[PDB]
Amino acid sequence: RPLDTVQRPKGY
Repeated sequence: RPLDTVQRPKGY
């Protein structure tokens, strides 16, 4: 999963 930071990054 490269899109780990598009749907839910380390700011939610």
